[PDB]
Parts: sequence; structure tokens; C-alpha cells
Amino acid sequence: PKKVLTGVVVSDKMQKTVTVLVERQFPHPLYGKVIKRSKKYLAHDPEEKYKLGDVVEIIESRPISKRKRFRVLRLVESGRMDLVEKYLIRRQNYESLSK
Amino acid sequence: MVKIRLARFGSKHNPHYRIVVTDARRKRDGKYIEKIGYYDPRKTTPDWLKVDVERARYWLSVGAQPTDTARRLLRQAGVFRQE
Amino acid sequence: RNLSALKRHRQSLKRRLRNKAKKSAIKTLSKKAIQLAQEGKAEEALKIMRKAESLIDKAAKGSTLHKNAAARRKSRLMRKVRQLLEAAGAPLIGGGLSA
Amino acid sequence: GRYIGPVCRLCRREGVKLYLKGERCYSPKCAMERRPYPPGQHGQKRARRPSDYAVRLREKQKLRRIYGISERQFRNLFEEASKKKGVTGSVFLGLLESRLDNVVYRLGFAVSRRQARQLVRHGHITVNGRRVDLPSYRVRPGDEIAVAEKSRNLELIRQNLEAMKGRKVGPWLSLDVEGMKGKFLRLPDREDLALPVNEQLVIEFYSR
RNA sequence: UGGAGAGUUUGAUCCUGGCUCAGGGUGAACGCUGGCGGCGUGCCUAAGACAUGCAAGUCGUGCGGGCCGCGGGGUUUUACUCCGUGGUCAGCGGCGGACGGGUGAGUAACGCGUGGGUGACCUACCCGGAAGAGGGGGACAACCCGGGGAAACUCGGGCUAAUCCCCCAUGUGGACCCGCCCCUUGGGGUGUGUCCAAAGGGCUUUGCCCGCUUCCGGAUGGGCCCGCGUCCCAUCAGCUAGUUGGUGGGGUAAUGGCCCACCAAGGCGACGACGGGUAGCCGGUCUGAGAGGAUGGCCGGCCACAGGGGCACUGAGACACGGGCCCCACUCCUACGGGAGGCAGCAGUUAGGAAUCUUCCGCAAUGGGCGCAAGCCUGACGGAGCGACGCCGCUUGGAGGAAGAAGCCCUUCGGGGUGUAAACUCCUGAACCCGGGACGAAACCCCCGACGAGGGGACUGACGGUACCGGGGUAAUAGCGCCGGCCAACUCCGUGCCAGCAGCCGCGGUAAUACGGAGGGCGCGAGCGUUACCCGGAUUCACUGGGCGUAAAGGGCGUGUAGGCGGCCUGGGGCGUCCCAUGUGAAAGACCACGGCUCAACCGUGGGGGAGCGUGGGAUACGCUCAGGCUAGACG
Ligand SMILES: [K+]
Ligand SMILES: [K+]
Ligand SMILES: [K+]
Ligand SMILES: [K+]
Ligand SMILES: [K+]
Ligand SMILES: [K+]
Ligand SMILES: [K+]
Ligand SMILES: [K+]
Ligand SMILES: [K+]
Ligand SMILES: [K+]
Ligand SMILES: [K+]
Ligand SMILES: [K+]
Ligand SMILES: [Mg+2]
Ligand SMILES: [Mg+2]
Ligand SMILES: [Mg+2]
Ligand SMILES: [Mg+2]
Ligand SMILES: [Mg+2]
Ligand SMILES: [Mg+2]
Ligand SMILES: [Mg+2]
Ligand SMILES: [Mg+2]
Ligand SMILES: [Mg+2]
Ligand SMILES: [Mg+2]
Ligand SMILES: [Mg+2]
Ligand SMILES: [Mg+2]
Ligand SMILES: [Mg+2]
Ligand SMILES: [Mg+2]
Ligand SMILES: [Mg+2]
Ligand SMILES: [Mg+2]
Ligand SMILES: [Mg+2]
Ligand SMILES: [Mg+2]
Ligand SMILES: [Mg+2]
Ligand SMILES: [Mg+2]
Ligand SMILES: [Mg+2]
Ligand SMILES: [Mg+2]
Ligand SMILES: [Mg+2]
Ligand SMILES: [Mg+2]
Ligand SMILES: [Mg+2]
Ligand SMILES: [Mg+2]
Ligand SMILES: [Mg+2]
Ligand SMILES: [Mg+2]
Ligand SMILES: [Mg+2]
Ligand SMILES: [Mg+2]
Ligand SMILES: [Mg+2]
Ligand SMILES: [Mg+2]
Ligand SMILES: [Mg+2]
Ligand SMILES: [Mg+2]
Ligand SMILES: [Mg+2]
Ligand SMILES: [Mg+2]
Ligand SMILES: [Mg+2]
Ligand SMILES: [Mg+2]
Ligand SMILES: [Mg+2]
Ligand SMILES: [Mg+2]
Ligand SMILES: [Mg+2]
Ligand SMILES: [Mg+2]
Ligand SMILES: [Mg+2]
Ligand SMILES: [Mg+2]
Ligand SMILES: [Mg+2]
Ligand SMILES: [Mg+2]
Ligand SMILES: [Mg+2]
Ligand SMILES: [Mg+2]
Ligand SMILES: [Mg+2]
Ligand SMILES: [Mg+2]
Ligand SMILES: [Mg+2]
Ligand SMILES: [Mg+2]
Ligand SMILES: [Mg+2]
Ligand SMILES: [Mg+2]
Ligand SMILES: [Mg+2]
Ligand SMILES: [Mg+2]
Ligand SMILES: [Mg+2]
Ligand SMILES: [Mg+2]
Ligand SMILES: [Mg+2]
Ligand SMILES: [Mg+2]
Ligand SMILES: [Mg+2]
Ligand SMILES: [Mg+2]
Ligand SMILES: [Mg+2]
Ligand SMILES: [Mg+2]
Ligand SMILES: [Mg+2]
Ligand SMILES: [Mg+2]
Ligand SMILES: [Mg+2]
Ligand SMILES: [Mg+2]
Ligand SMILES: [Mg+2]
Ligand SMILES: [Mg+2]
Ligand SMILES: [Mg+2]
Ligand SMILES: [Mg+2]
Ligand SMILES: [Mg+2]
Ligand SMILES: [Mg+2]
Ligand SMILES: [Mg+2]
Ligand SMILES: [Mg+2]
Ligand SMILES: [Mg+2]
Ligand SMILES: [Mg+2]
Ligand SMILES: [Mg+2]
Ligand SMILES: [Mg+2]
Ligand SMILES: [Mg+2]
Ligand SMILES: [Mg+2]
Ligand SMILES: [Mg+2]
Ligand SMILES: [Mg+2]
Ligand SMILES: [Mg+2]
Ligand SMILES: [Mg+2]
Ligand SMILES: [Mg+2]
Ligand SMILES: [Mg+2]
Ligand SMILES: [Mg+2]
Ligand SMILES: [Mg+2]
Ligand SMILES: [Mg+2]
Ligand SMILES: [Mg+2]
Ligand SMILES: [Mg+2]
Ligand SMILES: [Mg+2]
Ligand SMILES: [Mg+2]
Ligand SMILES: [Mg+2]
Ligand SMILES: [Mg+2]
Ligand SMILES: [Mg+2]
Ligand SMILES: [Mg+2]
Ligand SMILES: [Mg+2]
Ligand SMILES: [Mg+2]
Ligand SMILES: [Mg+2]
Ligand SMILES: [Mg+2]
Ligand SMILES: [Mg+2]
Ligand SMILES: [Mg+2]
Ligand SMILES: [Mg+2]
Ligand SMILES: [Mg+2]
Ligand SMILES: [Mg+2]
Ligand SMILES: [Mg+2]
Ligand SMILES: [Mg+2]
Ligand SMILES: [Mg+2]
Ligand SMILES: [Mg+2]
Ligand SMILES: [Mg+2]
Ligand SMILES: [Mg+2]
Ligand SMILES: [Mg+2]
Ligand SMILES: [Zn+2]
Repeated sequence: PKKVLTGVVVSDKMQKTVTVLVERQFPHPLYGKVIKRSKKYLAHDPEEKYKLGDVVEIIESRPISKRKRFRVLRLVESGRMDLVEKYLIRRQNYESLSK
Repeated sequence: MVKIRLARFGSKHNPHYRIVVTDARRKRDGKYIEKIGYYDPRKTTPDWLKVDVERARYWLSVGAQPTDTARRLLRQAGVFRQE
Repeated sequence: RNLSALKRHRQSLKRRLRNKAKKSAIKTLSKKAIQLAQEGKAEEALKIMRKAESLIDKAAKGSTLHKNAAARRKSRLMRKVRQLLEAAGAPLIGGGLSA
Repeated sequence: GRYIGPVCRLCRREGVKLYLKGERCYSPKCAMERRPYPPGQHGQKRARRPSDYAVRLREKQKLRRIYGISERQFRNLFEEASKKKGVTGSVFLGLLESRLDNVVYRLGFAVSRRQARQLVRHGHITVNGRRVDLPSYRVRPGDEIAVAEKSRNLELIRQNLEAMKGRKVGPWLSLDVEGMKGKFLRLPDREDLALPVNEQLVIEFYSR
């Protein structure tokens, strides 16, 4: 079966493309704590249908381009900008630690 | 092509063969598709030759080609017997 | 002091000159046909596209222009010709293109 | 190697009368009957309180030198027993008693275990009919240990099986004296063996 | 069925704490010593350089010839020529050279492991099914002639065959554009239009065999894509210009920014990008109570590479180890113009290094390529050789033998020790000497049958006169370390902080169980020690399993970002969590049972397993999320 993930659209700045951040929980292999990792996937939106904040499902697809290997299956729930704000804050914190 | 042949598994001066289905290109002791029997040339035990008949019939139906020795061993096990 | 498998090498050279020839024809004819489709001459364009398709398939007979790469070339050729004729119209000779 | 050399010096060093010569360890000539102290210049001197390692090492050396088995085969048999299910000590003793040379000694074919080793090594012993010349051969319950028909006319076998008339054999062994053969009935229990050795000390010695 | 500790800081103690030792392991090496056999194993360094031989070919049942020879013909003879045949040589043509074999360089990466996707794909030979093969035409080698070059080799002209190339036809069918239907990414069907097939050979000769062509499917093998996992350094913090995306193209069997035009300004990063370093990865292996640590040699799977770098051709398949082209370094030939070569294939040479083998036998067995077959090729492989390198089996004798030879060492001078040890007595018979003497090998093939099933017959052994069996038959290698404590084993003499020992504590400066020798003893034994390295002890990087008042260790303090953590009640969801079924978890190894070499090592068979991940279903206590409510926390 083609893998199906669920994430948040955090970048609509590309043409016919979205950036879906997908989280996942798993116990640490040695320390057993349930830790939360995350990964961004470039998903294909051929109709510019999905916008920022939309929580969507993502399906493994025939490759559309380099780095782009997934399509947007459906919209789970409409825009919730809280997670997008969290991601943008986590990104903006990188400018504080340079030198 | 896919062939039915013998793989050597015994020690030195103690040959023990596995009647085995594998691609002809892979080495004779390499990863085979399925073990369909075993053969002991020195007849050390009362059961020195065993063959899965239905599996051999299947692999012959799909187009495997046994070696002359493999064909001899299969014929001795009644794989081709249609009486 | 070497082995006679150099014969193979010789053969390859011949086959090279055999393949490069056929392709060199096909491409050429293709261009020609496309030109006649851009300029509106429909009967001549299709009459040449027929020969181009014939050469493509005849090269597919051998090891020169073998499996469905030949269908790729035929598809692209016929698509481009039908598209360029739609800019002018009147598919006169009614050759490779279906009704 | 089999340690080959003086034997009753081990009768002395081990502190317990061993039977490595067969006879003459029963006669008042074992040198353990008349010299019970350990060998060497410092044998008669007052012994110091030995360490625990000393006790365990001496016990294991007693148990090993009783059978005349090298340290290699001894450690291998011990590890083999420890791998098996059951009490390590009793299984180890049953393995040691299952050796072909020890079975020959127990059946009275030889007066000593080393004489039994020489009898086996020279092909004078058959197992189930087939000649076997390996002292390390393991006897299974049900095997018939016999004397070679070509060797039954030798003087030593005549003497040994002429003295075995009326003598009893171990509970796990049977003996046909006229046919010069015997059977290994079962593995011997710890109660069946009269060995002056504490097996738990040897287990603790290899536990280190 | 699984877990041992000890020595050492002090005058003594407790604690903290490091160091060291007892264990196991090795592709080992070195010293002393060294008898046999079986099974394994053997360049870890210079991915340095290589003399020589072999290692990849095969088909006359695809085709025409050259050379040498024989036989029979057309002729009265000659000249000339026709046919058959033998040997040989290449050539054209087909298949194979992309497998097998080697190595660990490079790679931190979809390379590998694992689980999936391909509606985005290919697969020569093989298997099943449907259909077909009609006619014509052409060229290049071999060969003949001439030229150029020292050579490698090369250039031009002419003749010719084919399963070589081409044209037309036949359209079972397939390919493509467009339209419709089903299906849902490029899957399947249908219509018109267009385009596309073929090769013959052999006979036991008008009937079969090897083939050929188009298509569908199977099988096998692979390409590509995705989730998760995969070392150290943050004394590397910002990285990116084909960079991220789009449109349209080119390209491939196929998706793709793979490549290219034009357009948009994006993409990645403390959840560690980028950079540096190191390193093939895994099944496994070593160790460990386990968790874990270390490792990836032999064998098996995948990868990458073939003097260094780059590139295409041919082909089903290669960016091709023993194919091609160019640049670079090196070696060789050279008429100085120019050429030849590429052991990380087998063996061997040399260099480096502490260190790693025979320039061996064989096509008998297994496997592979070609061939209808006979058969040819195969340094794949099967064996032998060398090396205690490892594992296992075995021998150097067995029994009797003094209140106890001699010698040697102690000594209270009474004696004690080496010690039943020896000499000796009797017995067996390692070595060797003879005779027999293998299994591994029955198929391919031939005959009957029907070239099927079935039956029958025949050939073929490198190892090797080896294994093994029978007879005969000689008492016939023992060494190495240690003896102060950890740690099993004590005396004498010599030496005098000298000579030296030492893993740690430490010993020796006159009477040393510690140095050296002797006697004796302890431990192993064809081995014993040493060194190196790995795990162990080590709970000493503490998940299981540690700590921070004074022993190493709380940041000088606050505010607060990300993150981590979250009071009580009800409900929905079922992400974590849990359960059932199922798929996967190759083989070998590991575990258990039985069995084969006289045992064992080694090996065969069978059984049992198993974390993880995919799928279907279920559970909702807790963690999570959403919605509502409460006031004990918090704030006012
Ligand atoms: K920035
Ligand atoms: K102390
Ligand atoms: K020519
Ligand atoms: K049609
Ligand atoms: K397939
Ligand atoms: K090649
Ligand atoms: K005899
Ligand atoms: K037959
Ligand atoms: K004999
Ligand atoms: K001196
Ligand atoms: K000394
Ligand atoms: K754990
Ligand atoms: Mg999410
Ligand atoms: Mg957008
Ligand atoms: Mg695109
Ligand atoms: Mg293969
Ligand atoms: Mg049978
Ligand atoms: Mg059949
Ligand atoms: Mg060739
Ligand atoms: Mg050829
Ligand atoms: Mg042109
Ligand atoms: Mg091609
Ligand atoms: Mg046990
Ligand atoms: Mg146990
Ligand atoms: Mg300590
Ligand atoms: Mg102090
Ligand atoms: Mg002190
Ligand atoms: Mg004090
Ligand atoms: Mg060690
Ligand atoms: Mg060790
Ligand atoms: Mg020597
Ligand atoms: Mg050997
Ligand atoms: Mg070898
Ligand atoms: Mg190494
Ligand atoms: Mg190397
Ligand atoms: Mg003539
Ligand atoms: Mg006439
Ligand atoms: Mg004349
Ligand atoms: Mg000829
Ligand atoms: Mg030829
Ligand atoms: Mg030529
Ligand atoms: Mg290979
Ligand atoms: Mg790096
Ligand atoms: Mg990196
Ligand atoms: Mg993967
Ligand atoms: Mg990855
Ligand atoms: Mg995979
Ligand atoms: Mg074909
Ligand atoms: Mg074909
Ligand atoms: Mg077919
Ligand atoms: Mg012709
Ligand atoms: Mg012609
Ligand atoms: Mg012609
Ligand atoms: Mg010409
Ligand atoms: Mg001519
Ligand atoms: Mg053809
Ligand atoms: Mg049709
Ligand atoms: Mg046609
Ligand atoms: Mg023709
Ligand atoms: Mg005919
Ligand atoms: Mg043929
Ligand atoms: Mg696949
Ligand atoms: Mg790129
Ligand atoms: Mg594109
Ligand atoms: Mg290609
Ligand atoms: Mg980047
Ligand atoms: Mg991340
Ligand atoms: Mg490296
Ligand atoms: Mg273990
Ligand atoms: Mg283990
Ligand atoms: Mg482990
Ligand atoms: Mg590793
Ligand atoms: Mg390897
Ligand atoms: Mg390997
Ligand atoms: Mg080299
Ligand atoms: Mg290169
Ligand atoms: Mg090169
Ligand atoms: Mg081919
Ligand atoms: Mg390559
Ligand atoms: Mg190449
Ligand atoms: Mg080579
Ligand atoms: Mg060349
Ligand atoms: Mg040297
Ligand atoms: Mg070798
Ligand atoms: Mg040879
Ligand atoms: Mg062969
Ligand atoms: Mg063969
Ligand atoms: Mg070999
Ligand atoms: Mg040994
Ligand atoms: Mg004696
Ligand atoms: Mg005699
Ligand atoms: Mg036979
Ligand atoms: Mg016939
Ligand atoms: Mg037959
Ligand atoms: Mg043959
Ligand atoms: Mg012979
Ligand atoms: Mg004999
Ligand atoms: Mg002591
Ligand atoms: Mg010393
Ligand atoms: Mg040390
Ligand atoms: Mg003095
Ligand atoms: Mg002194
Ligand atoms: Mg001393
Ligand atoms: Mg001594
Ligand atoms: Mg050693
Ligand atoms: Mg250590
Ligand atoms: Mg630890
Ligand atoms: Mg522990
Ligand atoms: Mg440490
Ligand atoms: Mg902890
Ligand atoms: Mg602590
Ligand atoms: Mg402090
Ligand atoms: Mg403070
Ligand atoms: Mg937060
Ligand atoms: Mg917060
Ligand atoms: Mg709660
Ligand atoms: Mg929370
Ligand atoms: Mg609930
Ligand atoms: Mg769930
Ligand atoms: Mg397994
Ligand atoms: Mg098994
Ligand atoms: Mg057995
Ligand atoms: Mg299971
Ligand atoms: Mg489920
Ligand atoms: Mg519920
Ligand atoms: Mg609330
Ligand atoms: Mg208040
Ligand atoms: Zn005694």
C-alpha cells in the first residue's frame, strides 16, 4: 500500500506545490521515552486548492520532480494557523544564534 | 533461464547436494529460489534422496530446466512417471 | 597477443554505422514533416509523416530503434503534426491521423 | 599427553588414596599406605590453611586425575554438561562414566583406567560388534561392549576375566564373563558412584 | 537455566576514585620447543610495481573460400574443368564475452538493512497459448590486384555467399493520433485512419527435428520511487544558482530539475543543514546474566571499483576487469615519425611489513558457455602441497617392581627428598613391512518403446594403490611457564640499591621463598609463554544501572523563546499503548532431536523458533487530540 501521512500546510509560496509538515511519535530505542519527531514533505497541489494552515492527508505518488514525491489526498480539517505559527517561531529562533 | 540443479553443501570428501531451483546465472552455492529436495551420492543413510514431487511438477510447468544429473535424480523419484 | 573477440568490436562498428544512419534519416524526415505542418501544407506534411512513421517502425524491427521508444517518437510526431495543422486546418490527405 | 609419568605421587598429593595402578593401590605398596604426606622436600612440613581457590582447584584436580583425562577434554565435557538441561554435576559424572575407557575399566576388562586406555587404543575392544579404538568414545545406553575375538586368547584378558569370576559390577552395567562382553544399561546416578569428590566444588571452580 | 572478585592512597579506618590482575576471543605475530592424522584456514601493510604460463569461448546442422593432400568424372593425349573427401587456416554470421572470479579504493549516500509502491517500467535464453512465413532485390569480408609504414598495422580498386542488409505483399495481431465506454495518474476495451512481420538448415526426406516472425501470459532477473534505521566532531552555524517550483520541450525501457529554454523566489537548517573526519553495508561473529559494547575476516546477500580521470559504441542487458576512444603518470619497442601494455583472475616475482602458501594435479564429480548431438572451453570448481594459524582426535607404553640402588639436593648428621620413579620381569604392538583395495558414477549417449513414460545396455576416478580391511611387527619425541601477595607451588648457594626482576603493590645496600643458578614443587602439555587488539570484570558514560554540602561535579542572579512536563469530571476520535489473525523475517550460522565419517572436530536431515515492519479486525484504562464543565493550582 502507498504510504499515507497527515500534516499541516506551512508554505504555499510555490506554484502547484505545498509544504506539508508531518509529525510522528515513537518510543526512544534505548531510553523508552515517547519522543516526537517531524519531517516536511513537498506535496503536489495541481489546482492550488489548499492554503496555509490546512491539515491534509498525503499519499505516496509517482515522482513529480526532485524532492517532490507526494500528492495531497484530501483535506482533513481547515486552516488552523497555530501549528504554522509554532513552525514559524521555531524557524525564526534560528536567527538569534549566529555569532 | 531458471534451472533445477544441485548445490554442494557437504564438507570435503563428504559431498551432500541440495536439489534446488535457481537462476542459472547465480553461483551454484548462492541464493536459490527454493529447495525442492536433497541427494546424498554416497548412500550413507537409508534416505539418501528425497524430492518434493508436486513442487518439481510446478517448476517444470512454469519452465525450469533441470540438469542431466538433476533430471536423472527427478526421474528416479518418479517426477515424470505418468503410468 | 590478444584474443579474437576483437571480431565483436569490428561488428559493433558496422552496426554503429547501421544505426546512426537510420536514426539520422528519421529525425530529418520528422523535422521536414513538422515544417510542412507549421506552414499549413497539410497533404505534403501527412504524406511525409506516413514515411516517417514507416521508417520508425522499420527501425524498431531491428536493434536500432527498438521497444516502445519507437512508440514515443511516433506519438510525439503525430501529436505535433495534428497540433500544428489545427493552427491552419484542412487535413487534406487523411493519412496517419485518425478522423 | 595424558600426563604420562608417576601416578601414586598423585595418590599422595591429592591426600586421598587413588587407584591409578589398579592393583598395588590395594596392596600395602601404594606408598599412600606408608607415606600419606604430599610429595616433595616440603611434604612433611606443616601445611598452611589453604585458600578457597586452593580447595576448589585441588578437588577438580582430584576428579580429573581420577579418570586420566586432559584439561582440554575435561573443560569441554564440563561446558557440554552445563549447556544441557539438568543438574550439571550428575550429568557431568554420567558423561565421564560414559567414556569407553572408563566403561572398560568398570566392566573389569582392565585393572586400571590407563590399562583400559591401552586396550582400547590397540583395537582389543569392540562396541556392538565393530572394533573401536577411541578412549573418548561415548557409550550409549544399550551398547554391548565386547572383547575382540582375536584378543580373547591373550594372557592379560585371561587373567583379568579369570579374576572377575564372582565379582559384582555396577548397577548400571551387566557382564557376561564366558562370552567376554557386557552391556551399558543406563547412565549412572550420583548415588551409584563412590567417588571421593565434591562435584559442587568443581562447578564453583569453573564458575570463576 | 542466569550475575564471584582481588591487589593498591593510611600508623590504622570508612568513603570516593583511578590503575592493575584473574576470563573469553583473534585472518595473528614473536621466543623456546615440536611426533601423526582429519576438518578448517592463510598479504590485516603499498587499491605499490609486475617477468612467465594458464585463466573465454563455441557452433561445418547459418555461409562462401584460401592452403596442403587424396579419389572419381567431361578428353585419345594435353590444356582446362566438374563432383566427392581429409586436414588445416582465418573470414562473414549467431550465441556467449554484462555470468562466473578478484578486491574495500571510493562512498555517511535510497549505498545498505527493512517494509512497501510502479496507474512510471524492461527482461536474451526458458515455459503455455493464437497465428504466419509469399515474391524480389542489394552490399561488405574471406579472396584477387596495387600502394604506404621500421613496426603496430593501414589505404585504394575488383569478385562473391548466407539464418548479412533492404523493398513489396499477406494483418492472426500489435504500435500511434483522435473519439466513446469501463477503470482511475500512462490500467483495460472499441471504431475509423495510418504504420509494422519473417530465414532458413538438417535429416532416419514429402514427415519430423533445430530454428524464424507477430502477439498475449507465466516464470526468472533487474531499473526507478517512498516510510523508518545506520559512526565521531557544534573548536563546522548558517547552506543553496540547476539552487526550489512551474510551463513546454529534449532524453530513457520508465517517473524525475536527468538535461535544456522561458517564468515564478523559492528550497534546507539546533528534530544538527552545510563542512571536516572516519568507514563498504548486512545475514552474522566475539563478548556479555541481560541490556549493551566491539567487529563485518572465512561463507551467503546487496554495493562500488578494475593504473588515475572522462566518454560513448555494440547489445535484452555494460559506461563492459582479461572490449573501444581521449587526457595524465609509469614501463617496454622505436628507423625518433610513431606504437604496445594495465594480476584488486590462478600460481609466482619484487617492494613494503612483525607477518600470510604451490610458477601443483584434474574434466572424474557439481555448476557454467556454445552445440541436434558427438564434443570443445572452464586457475568456477573438485583435490593435493606448504604453515602447530585454529578446532578436534591420537601417541611417546601397560602391569608387577625395596622401609627405598646410584647420582643429585637438603640435614638437628639420627635422617629426609627426587620415588615405583628407574634399572629390571612379563605383556600389548605407535611407527613401519607386505597383500587386497574402494564409495564418490549414472546419467548425457545407444537400443526397444513413440527421440514421451517406462525398460535395458555401454563408457567415464584427479584425489589414488589414498581411505579402509587382513597378516607381520619394534617400548618407541617432551616440552614451556610459574613458585612474595593478588595466585596453586620452598629450600640451598651465589650476589650485596651491584648484576638484575616487575601486569599492579613492590624486591636487592650480608645471611633475598621476589635477582641469578641448583634441588624440589605447581600449572598446562605438542604445545607453553610473550606482545598487540576486542569484550569482560567496569554499577568506571550507570536504559536496565551512578552521581553533584565538605571526595571530580549546581550555572553569579534573573526575565523568558523553543522544547520537555500537565489538577478534577463527562463525551467523541483511536495517534501513542494493548490484543487476535495473516504476510514478511532467504540459506548458512545459533538452539533441540536423530543420523553419516570407528569418536570428535566436520557434515546431513528434521523440528523449534524469533524482535521489527505491512495488512485486516478489535479493546479505550492510561498518554494524545477535539468539545463541554468544575475550582483545590495559578492570577486578579
Ligand atoms: K536566514
Ligand atoms: K589494607
Ligand atoms: K580492402
Ligand atoms: K485497424
Ligand atoms: K513479471
Ligand atoms: K567486458
Ligand atoms: K597381532
Ligand atoms: K529413457
Ligand atoms: K594389526
Ligand atoms: K656483579
Ligand atoms: K629465583
Ligand atoms: K532496554
Ligand atoms: Mg501533525
Ligand atoms: Mg501555492
Ligand atoms: Mg513538474
Ligand atoms: Mg544474478
Ligand atoms: Mg528412494
Ligand atoms: Mg511429468
Ligand atoms: Mg571472439
Ligand atoms: Mg564469434
Ligand atoms: Mg540532416
Ligand atoms: Mg540500444
Ligand atoms: Mg547443566
Ligand atoms: Mg545451563
Ligand atoms: Mg578499586
Ligand atoms: Mg592522603
Ligand atoms: Mg604505608
Ligand atoms: Mg591520619
Ligand atoms: Mg587477555
Ligand atoms: Mg587471554
Ligand atoms: Mg625450529
Ligand atoms: Mg590440511
Ligand atoms: Mg588451502
Ligand atoms: Mg583485520
Ligand atoms: Mg589489500
Ligand atoms: Mg584429380
Ligand atoms: Mg566420346
Ligand atoms: Mg599433348
Ligand atoms: Mg576447407
Ligand atoms: Mg572457423
Ligand atoms: Mg580481418
Ligand atoms: Mg561477481
Ligand atoms: Mg563527510
Ligand atoms: Mg555530514
Ligand atoms: Mg529502502
Ligand atoms: Mg536515509
Ligand atoms: Mg527493498
Ligand atoms: Mg529472439
Ligand atoms: Mg527476438
Ligand atoms: Mg513460445
Ligand atoms: Mg541474392
Ligand atoms: Mg546478388
Ligand atoms: Mg550481387
Ligand atoms: Mg570495394
Ligand atoms: Mg577475383
Ligand atoms: Mg534477420
Ligand atoms: Mg485487427
Ligand atoms: Mg508491409
Ligand atoms: Mg527474403
Ligand atoms: Mg521434402
Ligand atoms: Mg542450428
Ligand atoms: Mg520487483
Ligand atoms: Mg540537479
Ligand atoms: Mg518537465
Ligand atoms: Mg539503454
Ligand atoms: Mg541543500
Ligand atoms: Mg527532522
Ligand atoms: Mg575508506
Ligand atoms: Mg552466551
Ligand atoms: Mg551468545
Ligand atoms: Mg548481542
Ligand atoms: Mg558496524
Ligand atoms: Mg566480503
Ligand atoms: Mg562476503
Ligand atoms: Mg595494482
Ligand atoms: Mg579507469
Ligand atoms: Mg583508464
Ligand atoms: Mg545479445
Ligand atoms: Mg562498471
Ligand atoms: Mg572499459
Ligand atoms: Mg588482467
Ligand atoms: Mg589498443
Ligand atoms: Mg623485507
Ligand atoms: Mg592455498
Ligand atoms: Mg592441468
Ligand atoms: Mg567438468
Ligand atoms: Mg557438466
Ligand atoms: Mg579450491
Ligand atoms: Mg590436541
Ligand atoms: Mg611404571
Ligand atoms: Mg611381541
Ligand atoms: Mg555405483
Ligand atoms: Mg528410435
Ligand atoms: Mg533410463
Ligand atoms: Mg562426459
Ligand atoms: Mg587410480
Ligand atoms: Mg594393521
Ligand atoms: Mg600461595
Ligand atoms: Mg622471573
Ligand atoms: Mg600487560
Ligand atoms: Mg654471601
Ligand atoms: Mg643467600
Ligand atoms: Mg628464589
Ligand atoms: Mg626443575
Ligand atoms: Mg598462544
Ligand atoms: Mg580491559
Ligand atoms: Mg558497562
Ligand atoms: Mg554488569
Ligand atoms: Mg574510564
Ligand atoms: Mg540512570
Ligand atoms: Mg559516582
Ligand atoms: Mg566540590
Ligand atoms: Mg547558587
Ligand atoms: Mg510549547
Ligand atoms: Mg512554553
Ligand atoms: Mg491528565
Ligand atoms: Mg501537551
Ligand atoms: Mg473517553
Ligand atoms: Mg490505534
Ligand atoms: Mg534461519
Ligand atoms: Mg539447520
Ligand atoms: Mg555418531
Ligand atoms: Mg512468531
Ligand atoms: Mg491495526
Ligand atoms: Mg470505544
Ligand atoms: Mg477547558
Ligand atoms: Mg489572592
Ligand atoms: Zn596409589
